[PDB]
Amino acid sequence: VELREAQRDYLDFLDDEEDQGIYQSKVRELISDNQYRLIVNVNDLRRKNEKRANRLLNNAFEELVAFQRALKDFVASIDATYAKQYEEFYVGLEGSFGSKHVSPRTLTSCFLSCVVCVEGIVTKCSLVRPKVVRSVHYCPATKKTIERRYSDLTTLVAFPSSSVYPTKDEENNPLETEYGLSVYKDHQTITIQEMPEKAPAGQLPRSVDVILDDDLVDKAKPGDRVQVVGTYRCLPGKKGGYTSGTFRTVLIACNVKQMSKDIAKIKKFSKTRSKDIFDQLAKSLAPSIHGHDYVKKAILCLLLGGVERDLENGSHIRGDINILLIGDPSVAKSQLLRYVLCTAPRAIPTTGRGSSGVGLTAAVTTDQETGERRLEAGAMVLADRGVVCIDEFDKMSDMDRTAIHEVMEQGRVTIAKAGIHARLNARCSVLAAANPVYGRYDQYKTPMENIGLQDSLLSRFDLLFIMLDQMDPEQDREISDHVLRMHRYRAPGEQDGDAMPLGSAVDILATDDPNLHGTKKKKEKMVSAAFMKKYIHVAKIIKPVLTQESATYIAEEYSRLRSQDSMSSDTARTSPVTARTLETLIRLATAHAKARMSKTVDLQDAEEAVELVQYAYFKK
Amino acid sequence: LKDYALEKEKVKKFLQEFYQDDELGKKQFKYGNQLVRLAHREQVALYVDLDDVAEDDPELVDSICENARRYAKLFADAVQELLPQYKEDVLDVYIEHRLMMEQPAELMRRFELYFQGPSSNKPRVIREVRADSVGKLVTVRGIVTRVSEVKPKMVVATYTCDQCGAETYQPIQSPTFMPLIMCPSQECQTNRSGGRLYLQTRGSRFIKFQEMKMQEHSDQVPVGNIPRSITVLVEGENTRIAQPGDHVSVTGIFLPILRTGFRQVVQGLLSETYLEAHRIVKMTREELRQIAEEDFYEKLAASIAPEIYGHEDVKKALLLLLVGGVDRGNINICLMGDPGVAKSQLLSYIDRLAPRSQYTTGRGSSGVGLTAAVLRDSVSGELTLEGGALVLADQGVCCIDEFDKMAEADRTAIHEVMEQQTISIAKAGILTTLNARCSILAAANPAYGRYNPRRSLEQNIQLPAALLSRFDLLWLIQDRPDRDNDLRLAQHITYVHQHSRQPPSQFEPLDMKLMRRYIAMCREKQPMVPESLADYITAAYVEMRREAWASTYTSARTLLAILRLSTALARLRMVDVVEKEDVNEAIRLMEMSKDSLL
Amino acid sequence: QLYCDRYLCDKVVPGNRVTIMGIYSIKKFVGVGIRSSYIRVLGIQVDTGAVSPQEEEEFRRLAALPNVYEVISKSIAPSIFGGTDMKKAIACLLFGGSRKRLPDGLTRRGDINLLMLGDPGTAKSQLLKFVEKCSPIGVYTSGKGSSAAGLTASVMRDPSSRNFIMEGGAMVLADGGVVCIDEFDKMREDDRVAIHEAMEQQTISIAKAGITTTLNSRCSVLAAANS
DNA sequence: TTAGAGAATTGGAGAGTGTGTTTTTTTTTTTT
DNA sequence: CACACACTCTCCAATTCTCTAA
Ligand SMILES: Nc1ncnc2c1ncn2[C@@H]1O[C@H](COP(=O)(O)OP(=O)(O)NP(=O)(O)O)[C@@H](O)[C@H]1O
Ligand SMILES: Nc1ncnc2c1ncn2[C@@H]1O[C@H](COP(=O)(O)OP(=O)(O)NP(=O)(O)O)[C@@H](O)[C@H]1O
Ligand SMILES: [Mg+2]
Ligand SMILES: [Mg+2]
Ligand SMILES: [Zn+2]
Repeated sequence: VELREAQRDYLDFLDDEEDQGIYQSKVRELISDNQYRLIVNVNDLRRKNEKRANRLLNNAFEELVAFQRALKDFVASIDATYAKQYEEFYVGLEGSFGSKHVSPRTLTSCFLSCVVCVEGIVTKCSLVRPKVVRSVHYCPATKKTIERRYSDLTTLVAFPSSSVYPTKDEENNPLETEYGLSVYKDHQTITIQEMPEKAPAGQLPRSVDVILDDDLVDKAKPGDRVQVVGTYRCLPGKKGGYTSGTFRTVLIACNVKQMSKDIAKIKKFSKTRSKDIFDQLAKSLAPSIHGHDYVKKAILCLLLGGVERDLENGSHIRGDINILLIGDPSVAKSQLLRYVLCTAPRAIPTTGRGSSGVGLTAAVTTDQETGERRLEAGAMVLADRGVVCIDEFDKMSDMDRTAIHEVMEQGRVTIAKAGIHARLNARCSVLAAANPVYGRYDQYKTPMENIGLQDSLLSRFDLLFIMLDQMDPEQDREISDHVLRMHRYRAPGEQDGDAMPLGSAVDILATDDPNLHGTKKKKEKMVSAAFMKKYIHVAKIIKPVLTQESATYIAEEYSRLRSQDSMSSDTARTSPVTARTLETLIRLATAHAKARMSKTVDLQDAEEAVELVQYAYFKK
Repeated sequence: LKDYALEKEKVKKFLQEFYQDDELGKKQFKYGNQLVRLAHREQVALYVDLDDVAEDDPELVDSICENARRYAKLFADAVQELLPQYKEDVLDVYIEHRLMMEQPAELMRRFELYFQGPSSNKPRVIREVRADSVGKLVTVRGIVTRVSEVKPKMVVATYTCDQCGAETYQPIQSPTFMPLIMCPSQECQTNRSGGRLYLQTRGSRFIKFQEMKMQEHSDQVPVGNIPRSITVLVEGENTRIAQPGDHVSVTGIFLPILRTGFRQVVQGLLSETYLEAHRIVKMTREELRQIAEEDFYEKLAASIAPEIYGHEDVKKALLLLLVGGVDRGNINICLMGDPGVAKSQLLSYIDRLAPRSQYTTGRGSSGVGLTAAVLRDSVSGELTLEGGALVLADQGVCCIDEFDKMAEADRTAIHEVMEQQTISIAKAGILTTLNARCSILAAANPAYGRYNPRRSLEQNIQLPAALLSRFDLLWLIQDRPDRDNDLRLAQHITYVHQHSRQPPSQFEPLDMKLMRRYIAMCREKQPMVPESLADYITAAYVEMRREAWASTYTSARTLLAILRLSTALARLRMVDVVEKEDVNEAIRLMEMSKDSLL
Repeated sequence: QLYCDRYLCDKVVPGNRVTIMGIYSIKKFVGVGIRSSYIRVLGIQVDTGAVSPQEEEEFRRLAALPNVYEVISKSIAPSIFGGTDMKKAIACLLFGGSRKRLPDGLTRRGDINLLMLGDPGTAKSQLLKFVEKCSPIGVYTSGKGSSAAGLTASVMRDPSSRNFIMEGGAMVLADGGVVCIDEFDKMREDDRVAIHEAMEQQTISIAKAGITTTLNSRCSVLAAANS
């Protein structure tokens, strides 16, 4: 009875035509785009009505139905017929929610019926299924049509309606359902898990169930790091005539943001200002790790990648670049993997002893929303159009590497389990790290015996690097100097004797608030990590094309490499040069062209790519 | 709102009055003609096109697309009411006798109507079938993952009463129903006669019913997602159009499955869905003179994989593999090499060219193996056999990469195929035999590194001789540097990357459809050997065995191999008797395959 | 079975030793007249992190006095004669270095890993049994009694839900503490391989049964072995 | 004396109410 | 939950008891 005042407040807030026109413009954009939820910033609601903002965040359900009714009134005033074209117009909330910013761990029972913004990683999603909200029925015996609304505990009003349809009797006559005139909404359930690094000590990551409706269902898949704004509620699990107090709790989402996914003109100017920007990016790739320049260049090529061809005959040429690092203990292989996991979009960690062929590809699991079993994606399927980092790769079982073979060879994985027979897309770059046999590389043995992997598997990697703990005194001097400098570093936003805090939630707005070189050092103008992330994100899309001169030089130098294999030492060749090496040359030249943002693979790209191949094939 | 009686009258008007000038301007009333055919029972299914409906009422097309089930019923009722105007087996007999009793509309209805979807509607993917499209006519593309056998679905049940001799009828809509027990007729109820009802399967209307499951095309799925699936329920003449592994586009109504009883309270307002299928669509003498040119053998060998230079005699052997010998008959061959030697590329070409084929790895695949496998489909829980590379390749050729890396189960399965061309598999502890007569095209690696000719093939490739001797030809695709050929190969690869196509080769490959026609009519020829050529076979075989003994993988299977290859070349020549050139070709192909191995 | 309520939730974690004050009672939803029993907790006492100011003054005095290093070394395993340098190494292990997160996001471990190879009957196992007792978080394992899953993490099907769930091994149970692996040489090679990520990167990356995560293993490995 | 019409007693038919409903990881022993 | 066991409860009517005529 009292909610008309709140509805008046929200309608007054939405009618921005008087002062700034922000939200009337947003509603107009909603009408033009044919959407039916408005994205409202609670910061603006605070600026115009602090009282109503506090009430909204602390009394979420009643306030939200008031807000949605006000939005329906406003969109009707702007365009009445469009207001009739949808059952109801939702509102999704963004901005800063104060103390309501939580994780799945800190989302305790005291947050019930409040708007909360939960940050976490998606572990699983149920299949989208329709949900009836209003069913229309027709009586042939009466030539009359009737309607019934439907609600359940998930809906904001939360009354449980009877599940069944009117069936054989209205006016004691048989009805039949008008499915077309009825209206259904999409329904999906996901599970948001705590960020694994932020758990306290030995506690495993906790999780919270989330319910998506209508247009939100597409906006999250497993492995995504998301921020979900919604209302927290308990669902009573009555037996019928009896219940235990234990109720499961869910988050009915009103808005979902991909917090890790995501201006170009300054990048396209920087590629002109800089001289051979590939070198600067490669040097600035992992600042904490000294040396390994060619490996860093190869990793940058892996990050950028070639362009995947589709041929007129329907065959396709795989565009991803696969790198295998083999080397002694303590030569930063694991650290290079960790940097790639931090810097790249959708990079999946994996280690040889802690993974299985099932977990790498797909597993049959029961969806508890229904009980039916479905495929749940493994590591390389999650890594599609991304990277997968495999540490301790020499420690995998052969049956587990059978899974990797198809992924690397064809960019897919074939599955035949449960009721499903399917070719899943697993188009990912593999960055594998391994130790040689006997732990430490043996100079008195051939590379094919230091490398315990089979030649069939090794053929699938574009580049194979052997990196050794050579105890040269000058190299040791520079390495130790860099290591001790890194260990001496302390951040500016940290006191002089602090131990760094164990993880806790520190994100307090749905969008980042502080919105290219490093400033400390003089030599070579090191690039910052954020700019490198943005530049790689832009440069991956350029898609350059071969030129006649670069093609000619690649062919000539490949022929030289092949003919050089005639007299090259069979006892010490890293890997045999073949057409696969030529594919590697083309992909690396394309990646260098992407780094330059050139749109044409030039002779410079060919020169750098074939230099990298020469180093990887004929240098330790 | 809608006045469905007026809609029915407008539908009658459309059916009566539409014409489309078919058969080059004859001004045919297509729907009147089909109404005559339905009335005469010479036709049962009527696919009305909403593109035709659009040409006189777009609003009616919109109403159909928005409320498809209602308008399906209205169109069917209008057609049934109009059949007497155009009316110039067992259920027919029953309808005749019920007309005699008159002298249950759904029972007397002996036709079916479907909407062929309008071209303005784009064909969706399965993932794009949102909840807003429930109860609406949608067009969906996908791969047919699995199809059930055709089963009878009760449409109108018919009962007879023992005491009062009266027929009673029970129309069926839901997937489940209550069968009637006691007689409802007033002469039974008022007399309290205790009469009961017996179902008459003979005099009750069934319909063909088939359940299948579509699945997203793999190259249309979003990046990080499992392909989605949709259950499709198929009725009447739409049944048996689809098969597993087929690519289809289905026009149908997206509807919810309304379960009964305990599942209702469990599921609540949620519901599973199915697609009610209305339409399923599936995605030379001059040429014989070109074939007549005596170059045709080498012309075809050149047309085989111009992307690969050399190995022309291997290409000829591959041609004879696709041709096959006299019916035994499969020319199984094996070609070993190092990784990356263009061996996989050659096998991929044969898989693309061949009409029935498969391409797989000997190892360890997480998919269905070389043998078929039994899936569970746990929403139903009914275990069903599916796939198997050998089974899917049955009448054709199965290509196996890294044959050396096969498991022992796979090796025994291929051994069984080589022996008797069928395999054994268990569904639910019980087991069956499953048929596969495919030719095997095997590619294998050395056990370690590049091939060394100083070591024998079985010791190098690490395969048992019991399997390795089965193949008629053994080739070794060795790769070594060669400056000009490497440069030519590099120019080819660079052009392929630069233009996404093969460069011009100073000749035109024959069309693969024409090659398929050629090998088909070739395989339809059935040669036989004369006795003089048998003597020639004997002399050539004994001399070849002298050479093999002096340098041992020659036996009676060698004589049978050269006979198979000679009959294959006789088929290639398209003549029903072999000749000296056939035996010469077989002998030299075997000899030079051994030379390639040496 | 215990039932914790309101502010008793998350007052204790697995591996802790507690005294529980509560009400022994039946659950109230083989045989007929049987009811399952549990304790309704109303008081938790950790028998052994919020220090009192008096304790903080004592700790500051201990840090301030000049011979605290020798005092700690003498305090470690006082029943064990000799081995003073090994006790000093154990002191360094117990206090540990400083974890550091560098500008590019790479993290360096502060934990110190200490192996004690040597002759039998030399108090190595007793030093491990002291460190398990003395460390704020401490887990004692026998190498021969351990497995790769049991050390790092196990994936098992939840019986009541049919999902696959994670279970913390010794290195997860000891996160923020010390793992005492006694008779370390008796492990099979494939099981010693499992701890390589957790010893250096201090993480346990898992990809099994469709669940894919990176658990934390910020712990020190103290190992004992014979020749 | 024997048989049919009006009144009294008890069986049970029917309505209402309450209740019941293969597929992955990890271990262990033995097979080679 | 909507479709089946098991039990209670209500009023209809089926058969006998008693009075009268043939
Ligand atoms: N060139 C280097 N610059 C900086 N730190 C380095 C360098 N080489 C090794 N380190 C350090 O050595 C430690 C071990 O690095 P890590 O990546 O595990 O080496 P690794 O090559 O993977 N050896 P392993 O894991 O035993 O196969 C880390 O703290 C690195 O930072
Ligand atoms: N220096 C010592 N001071 C006191 N007790 C000692 C000393 N050395 C050995 N012991 C005792 O010897 C017994 C065995 O000690 P233990 O801890 O097993 O040594 P250990 O080297 O680990 N044995 P092992 O497992 O065979 O290598 C215990 O009772 C110890 O207390
Ligand atoms: Mg490492
Ligand atoms: Mg010991
Ligand atoms: Zn009857």
